[PDB]
Amino acid sequence: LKEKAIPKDQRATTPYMTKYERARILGTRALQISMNAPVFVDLEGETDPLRIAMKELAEKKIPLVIRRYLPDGSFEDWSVEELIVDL
Amino acid sequence: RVDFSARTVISGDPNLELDQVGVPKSIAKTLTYPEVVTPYNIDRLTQLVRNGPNEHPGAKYVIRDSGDRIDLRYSKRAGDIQLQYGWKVERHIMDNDPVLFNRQPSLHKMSMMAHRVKVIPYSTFRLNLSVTSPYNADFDGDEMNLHVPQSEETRAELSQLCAVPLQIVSPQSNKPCMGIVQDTLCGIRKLTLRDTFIELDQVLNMLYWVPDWDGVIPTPAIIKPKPLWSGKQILSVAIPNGIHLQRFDEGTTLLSPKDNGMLIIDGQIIFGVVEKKTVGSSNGGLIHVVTREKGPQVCAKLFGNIQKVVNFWLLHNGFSTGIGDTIADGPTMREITETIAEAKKKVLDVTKEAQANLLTAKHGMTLRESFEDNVVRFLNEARDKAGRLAEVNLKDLNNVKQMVMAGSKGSFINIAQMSACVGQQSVEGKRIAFGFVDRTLPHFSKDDYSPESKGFVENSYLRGLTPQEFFFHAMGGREGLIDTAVKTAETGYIQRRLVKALEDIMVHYDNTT
Amino acid sequence: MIVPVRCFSCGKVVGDKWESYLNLLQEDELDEGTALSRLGLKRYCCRRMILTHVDLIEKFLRYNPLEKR
Amino acid sequence: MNAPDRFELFLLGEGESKLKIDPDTKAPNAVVITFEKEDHTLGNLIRAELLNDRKVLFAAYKVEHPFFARFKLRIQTTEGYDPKDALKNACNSIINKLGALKTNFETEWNLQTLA
Amino acid sequence: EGLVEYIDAEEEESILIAMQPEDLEPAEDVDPAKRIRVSHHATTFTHCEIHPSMILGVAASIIPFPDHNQSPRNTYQSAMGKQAMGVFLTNYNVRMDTMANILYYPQKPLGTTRAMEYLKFRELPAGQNAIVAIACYSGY
Amino acid sequence: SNTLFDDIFQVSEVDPGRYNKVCRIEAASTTQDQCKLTLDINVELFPVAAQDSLTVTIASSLNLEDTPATRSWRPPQAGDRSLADDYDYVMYGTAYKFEEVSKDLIAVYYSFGGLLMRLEGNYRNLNNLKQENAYLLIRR
Amino acid sequence: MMKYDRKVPSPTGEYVKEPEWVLETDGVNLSEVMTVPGIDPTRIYTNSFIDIMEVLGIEAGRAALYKEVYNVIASDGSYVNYRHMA
Amino acid sequence: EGPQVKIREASKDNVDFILSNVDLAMANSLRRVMIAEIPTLAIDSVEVETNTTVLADEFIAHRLGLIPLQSMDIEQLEYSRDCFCEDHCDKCSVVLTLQAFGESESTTNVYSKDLVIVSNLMGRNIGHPIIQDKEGNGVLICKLRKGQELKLTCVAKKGIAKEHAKWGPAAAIEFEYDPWNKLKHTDYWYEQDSAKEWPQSKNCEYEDPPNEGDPFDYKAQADTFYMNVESVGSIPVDQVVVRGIDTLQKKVASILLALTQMDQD
Amino acid sequence: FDMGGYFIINGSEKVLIAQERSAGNIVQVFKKAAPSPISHVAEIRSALE
Amino acid sequence: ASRHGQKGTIGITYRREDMPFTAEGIVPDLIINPHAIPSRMTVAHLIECLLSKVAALSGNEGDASPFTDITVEGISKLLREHGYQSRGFEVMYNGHTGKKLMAQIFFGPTYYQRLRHMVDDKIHARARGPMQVLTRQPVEGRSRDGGLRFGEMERDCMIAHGAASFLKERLMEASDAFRVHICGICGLMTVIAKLN
Amino acid sequence: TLSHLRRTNTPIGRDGKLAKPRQLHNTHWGLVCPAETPEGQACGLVKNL
RNA sequence: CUAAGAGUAC
Ligand SMILES: [Mg+2]
Ligand SMILES: [Zn+2]
Ligand SMILES: [Zn+2]
Ligand SMILES: [Zn+2]
Repeated sequence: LKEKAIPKDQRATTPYMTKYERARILGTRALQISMNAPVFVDLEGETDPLRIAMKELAEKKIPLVIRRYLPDGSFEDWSVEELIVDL
Repeated sequence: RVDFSARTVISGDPNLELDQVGVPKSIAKTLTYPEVVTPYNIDRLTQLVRNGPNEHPGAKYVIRDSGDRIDLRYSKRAGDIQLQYGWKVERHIMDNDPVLFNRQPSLHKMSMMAHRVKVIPYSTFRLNLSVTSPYNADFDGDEMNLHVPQSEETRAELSQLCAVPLQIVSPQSNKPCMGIVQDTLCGIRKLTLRDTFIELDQVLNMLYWVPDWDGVIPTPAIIKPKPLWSGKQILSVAIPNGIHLQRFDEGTTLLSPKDNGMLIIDGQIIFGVVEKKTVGSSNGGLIHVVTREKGPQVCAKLFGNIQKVVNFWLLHNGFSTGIGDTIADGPTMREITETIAEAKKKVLDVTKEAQANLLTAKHGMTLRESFEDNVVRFLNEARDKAGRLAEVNLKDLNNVKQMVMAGSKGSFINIAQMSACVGQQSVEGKRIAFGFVDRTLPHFSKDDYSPESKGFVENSYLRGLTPQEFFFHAMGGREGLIDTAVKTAETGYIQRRLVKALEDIMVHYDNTT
Repeated sequence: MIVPVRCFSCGKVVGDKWESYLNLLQEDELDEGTALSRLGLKRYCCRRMILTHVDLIEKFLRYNPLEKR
Repeated sequence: MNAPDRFELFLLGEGESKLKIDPDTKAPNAVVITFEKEDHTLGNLIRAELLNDRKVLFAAYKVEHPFFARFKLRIQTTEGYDPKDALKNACNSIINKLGALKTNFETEWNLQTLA
Repeated sequence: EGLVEYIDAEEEESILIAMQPEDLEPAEDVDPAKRIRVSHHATTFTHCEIHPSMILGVAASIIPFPDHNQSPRNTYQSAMGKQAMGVFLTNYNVRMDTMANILYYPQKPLGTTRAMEYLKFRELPAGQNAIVAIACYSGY
Repeated sequence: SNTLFDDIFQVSEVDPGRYNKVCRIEAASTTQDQCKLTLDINVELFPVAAQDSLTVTIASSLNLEDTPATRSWRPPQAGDRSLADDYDYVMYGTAYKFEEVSKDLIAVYYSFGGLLMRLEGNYRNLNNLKQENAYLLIRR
Repeated sequence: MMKYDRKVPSPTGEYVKEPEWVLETDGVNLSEVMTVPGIDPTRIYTNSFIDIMEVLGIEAGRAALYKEVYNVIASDGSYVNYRHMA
Repeated sequence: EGPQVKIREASKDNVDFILSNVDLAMANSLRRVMIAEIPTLAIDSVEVETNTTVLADEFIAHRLGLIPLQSMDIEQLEYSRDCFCEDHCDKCSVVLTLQAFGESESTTNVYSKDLVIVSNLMGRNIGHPIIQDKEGNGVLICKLRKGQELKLTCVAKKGIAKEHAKWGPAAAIEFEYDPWNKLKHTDYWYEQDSAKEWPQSKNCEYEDPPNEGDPFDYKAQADTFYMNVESVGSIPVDQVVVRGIDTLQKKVASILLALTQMDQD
Repeated sequence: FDMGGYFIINGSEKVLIAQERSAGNIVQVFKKAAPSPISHVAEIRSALE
Repeated sequence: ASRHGQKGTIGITYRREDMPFTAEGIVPDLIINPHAIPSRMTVAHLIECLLSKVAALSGNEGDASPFTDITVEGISKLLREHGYQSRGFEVMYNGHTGKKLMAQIFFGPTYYQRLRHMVDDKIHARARGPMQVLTRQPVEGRSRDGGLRFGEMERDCMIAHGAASFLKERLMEASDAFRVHICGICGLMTVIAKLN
Repeated sequence: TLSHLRRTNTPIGRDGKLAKPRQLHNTHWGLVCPAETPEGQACGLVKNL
């Protein structure tokens, strides 16, 4: 795994979050919220887990990282904090 | 075969949003979604459990953490159930639930888009008119299927990846796959004509019908001696602010003598009759611009607003069609008959030349093939000329002409066949063959190559077909039906093979495929 | 089967004009249009109700009753 | 199977009222009144009588769906004029006109000898 | 008495037939509404059609004005009239069929063909005369 | 509020086209030889014949007082005073094009809700027109 | 023999409509036809992309295959984005 | 002062009149109310004791529910939904009974004159089936072969045509305005000349024809409607119009009442 | 109005569909395709009744 | 369906007061869309409507035999003799407001068949129910409370959407999910697992 | 019932991809209905007198 | 269970 892990200083993937990454991040976070995970943002009365996760993503309080797998087996770790959600 | 699925007949609903689907109440009571009990939703889940499974909205099951499943039928005997955090309430699907919606001959992705539930009190699935084009679905008895996601991850990705607004522009040909169709498409053309003026009482109702109307009455195009609004001016309310579109048709200038073309500045229609080229599923049109400038949600809202206002105006204006729309006046019918007779005379002259062997064969084919090619070309151009005469005769108040002009339904060939001349009947790309010995029917003599002998139908549908023309037309129609039945199976097989071949191709993170 | 009680379209009672219609066709030798006009059926919605009726009940009555008392 | 009962077209349901008024935030001095178990019959009449009023700036109605018997009527009047008062005046005018019509028809019918 | 004859497809190869007696047997201002017909410019006929409309079958003989229609539409109606609901027999009350569908008030067509009174369609109709408007009324 | 433009024109042609309520007219100014007008007019609501002398005015507002529409249109109360009282036919529209016809001639395009107007003349008297909303007032 | 009309850049700059004579042939003998003097060997084309592949190469065969698929797709006037057929 | 009425024809079952000095909305609302808002009596529940006929039980029930019944005093009856009885009582229903036997060797026609009112009417004028033809036999309900019997009991409640069309008293209502098309509310379809191809209405005799040279009158509104109300027979034709006006007035008054009662809370 | 023409087998009404076939004792000549070594075939489906 | 291949389902039902009406108070039993007419070219539908209108007015029976000498012109002349517009158009009024419709409506009697396909024989939904004995998958058919086939090309469409987890949930959690114990040395399911 | 009692079937495969047996032949004039065929895989193969 | 047939929407 030491050989597989591309060091953070020379990642060569896009800094933008893909549509599939955003969809899975929202799904995963909404599923965790539905199972009584602690919330990292203040709620303004919303009760839907999906929109709670959307609010968490809007201000980047989701503590997950994407492990993007290159076709050779190597991977790059991009935190949700540093991924630019342009879409 | 999977669970949590429904199937039933579909009906259209102009009063539904683009991404909504109307779900029958009994179907909504049968299908359920399991919702995890959370401090944020304990009260409403408790209320649904109290309501029970026999009335909507309500819950059908309670899945305890121990795995035991409390059936809400026969559970009222035990009394009220106290819910604990971490339990599951398997409850009826309510409004605004993401559901996958499919029509079975599913040939591309846009035939499996995701809708929002709207519970309705009847036995048919209800969907917007515009979304029927990607589904290739009519309302002549079509059935469609419904799949309910059963977890938060599937629900989230179904709403964020497969939603109807996200599929407006398709990758298949980089242009929108949904547009304005049929009645709305015809009413939008009738409404935006320069003649169309609206009085105050109807303007207020049309403005109120637009859900996102900002609440200001636009100044009328005409102020004295009577306040009148134009159709373009009221339709412009639906169009979002900040949209520019400029298309130049054939012969249009900056002034539009024919009112063709299209100029929209800042969401206001400066000029141009709105028709298929603007609000259809065409590249560079209004739908494409709005969805590439404001986002898919605003475009779906545009679909809804346009449909609502145009349907209201057309409801209170009216549109019909009848037998009188297929009738051309006397001189036009005289000219059509003259054209047909002249073309028949030309065919007779060519036949006379061919029978005298004075005809010279085209380089690359036999004499008979050249003769048949000439005859077919003459007859086809005859039918086209007669149809053009008939189309020119038709007035602007003609209903079939109006539908063709809007692009909603019909074509020039339909007008030609209904009014002027049905034309030349062909089987296997050739004229009607000699099924009998040297003749098509036992009512003709041997070796008859005349247009009427080998399947030219010089009568229109209005005038009616003679028995021989009727039989030849039946032969042509049978050929068409057989071709359709073969083509559907062949395309299905080819599509399966192609999909199996390419299923594993994917774009990776280094941009390679 | 048997004459409908009311016109489908407008709701005019036409169920009592059947035997009179048959009598006019038979006894008075009137044609269908004059007979319909004589009974007061002026809208073509009612005229199609009476004119196109097929009285199948007679065929049913030709069979012997299942339960005869 | 799924067909709703016909009496739901006119009988008020349990827990709902004939009228409900909501202030409109789009424009000043504007309200939206929801009429329950009503249809075009009342809506068109009320709309026309309101438009006859001189201090009513805006009056419109819509039946959002044919399935359900209810409609929404938006009213905006000039400043210092309660939209509820405009609705009251419209209803009063409608009632007076209908009463005069009934009286006139009765008087005209009583003059018939071939009836 | 030798007034009519039976001909099969083999013998039909060697005969000349007249479509209608009036327009083709006797040696030949016209209504412009009438369809265009030809005299065939030949007099050596051996037989005559009893009626052209007898080329149609049982299901197609119900269609009104089939010659003003596109042919696939006629095929569709011929296939779809067998699914029409009506009275299949008058003794349905004494039969235990697996499934039976009956109209309350079958009505004979206002527009009827001559060949449908040999099919007993007026006696056992399978539809009703509805007042139809062709209009874009409400968008539904 | 003030008249941005005012002139007297003589109508040389009225073209109904394919419409029944709208006609396109061409008019030549009777004072300036370089100013000409093309205009769509609702003839049902304001009949116009050829060889008719029309006073045409373009204004930025209708109120008699000078400028101190964003406010929603309101039906005219009794006693309201506006410039339209002096004219017979008032339209409201937006300018959508300014064109340099020549060294001195310029053209301005207006659209009143789909009714098109093109006004052409030298810049010495059409300079008041600018890219905004305007009222067109016509009297006979 | 047919008369076609192509777009040739004029010496003054524009693309003008220039007509040419083009030979259509039933049957394929690409290897022998290509070497016939008087023709343009570069521009010769064939419907049979197998012959194109076995005479010109795998890349030219791929180009001919794409062109044939595109002709099929656009025969009825439909338009498909390039990348799918590619 | 207000809406004016002048009636051309008065008959037993038709009334033809002119409704002038009134808005289009008011006339259309009155027409709609006459169509589907006037209460009427009609058979609602059927108990079939014996049926050996050739018709199905619900077939005969559907036919019976469509039989018009007298509804002159229907305002005195109460709806079954707002009555304190269990299922049906004398204060909210009328009980009829049909009992026919095929004792004749020929076919016996069961008409609606054979319906017998069983429950006491307490002096009201409701319940009796409407008889119109000269023979005296009402609607032909059924037919009986020899040896066939039909015994049944009907309960009739009051209802409006919105709940079911069997409670409608109004038949077809003719409604027209502006016969000369002076308001230009229609654009006439035509081939050569729209005046020749469109037949003139019978009401054109009651208005002045257009002068064919005058300009279009853009200030003219729609009034002076021509209407014709037909009666099925449940209530007299004049009562149809009068009760329609009354019902519309009641609806508007109920709107006022709800507004005032929620204003005081 | 029943026309008959059907059987009743185990209480079920069964109808025999007409079956189309090539006529017998007729000499038919057919051309054959290029790959086959025979060019034309003349055949008779002889049958005795 | 009419007798000319014009099949269709009921979109909605309106009461009499809401349907459009002619000046004689006649309301239609059916309303069909104009757009069904031009592309399908069923002119016989319109001709038969006109003939049926004339026949209902005059009391005769309409001869709609195929190859007779009956023209639209003669039918229109007969209709005009009855006091109606010869081409079958009528001035209709909007049912909601009473105002005249700007367009005149083609209107008349036409023969319709009720087909055997009704919605109540086709509506079907299933959350959970009987399973097949062999494959432990839902049974087939609405008569057995079965489940809908999630075919191959449906799976391909869902792949194209990119929704992996929804496809997995469809194929496992909704149809048949079975837990099995496997060895580590060998990959076979020959593991005796006494869970108790 | 009538159309069923007058039905003829041609036993060619029904899955075969040849279209000539299904086409309406000229000799069918007056013997089988020109437009009364099933519309699926039995189009033209199933005929009516 | 198997086999067969009639279909509905493409
Ligand atoms: Mg369909
Ligand atoms: Zn009627
Ligand atoms: Zn009671
Ligand atoms: Zn092992």
